[PDB]
Amino acid sequence: SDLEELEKFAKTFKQRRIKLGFTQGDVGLAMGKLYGNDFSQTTISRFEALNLSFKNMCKLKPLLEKWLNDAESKRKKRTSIETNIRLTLEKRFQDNPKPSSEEISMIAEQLSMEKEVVRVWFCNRRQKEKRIN
Amino acid sequence: RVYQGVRVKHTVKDLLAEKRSG
DNA sequence: ACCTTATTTGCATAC
DNA sequence: TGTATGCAAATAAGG
Repeated sequence: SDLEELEKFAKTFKQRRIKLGFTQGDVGLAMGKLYGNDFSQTTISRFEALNLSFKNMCKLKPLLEKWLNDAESKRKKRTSIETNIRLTLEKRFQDNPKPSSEEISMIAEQLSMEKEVVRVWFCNRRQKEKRIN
Repeated sequence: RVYQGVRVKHTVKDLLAEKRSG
């Protein structure tokens, strides 16, 4: 079984990590140093608990397997949005949930943010409003 | 009370439990 | 380019 | 201190 193979691998990976004294964050950083693709402590945690989708585990397994084999021998950084800035965006959302591209650019300029971050903030916020009904 | 953020759908953990149940 | 729906992924923090 | 997880920023793919 593919699912059972992922279960057994996650277990073997976790055991070897712990046997060597690595934290989850350590091994995520190690994978960036050695193979150029760092992952967060959060992701390592989810992988070891099988709290990722099937496709997602199948994607990461060969990367984690490179480190395990040694042990047995690209995305942009997540932008932090200040509380007062988030509240400014939220109050705008309440009366204009879908600003135009021009307005998005103006908001970014006024708030000293990147236009793409503001664009994506509104996209995600619309999706949230759907999720929470 | 409502979950605010995005959740993974169909984790391997859940799929394994679903398979082992039937 | 830039919306959509869907999903991956990481801060921040409570254990 | 290290791990789990709420919230959500970034990305994937179609139009």
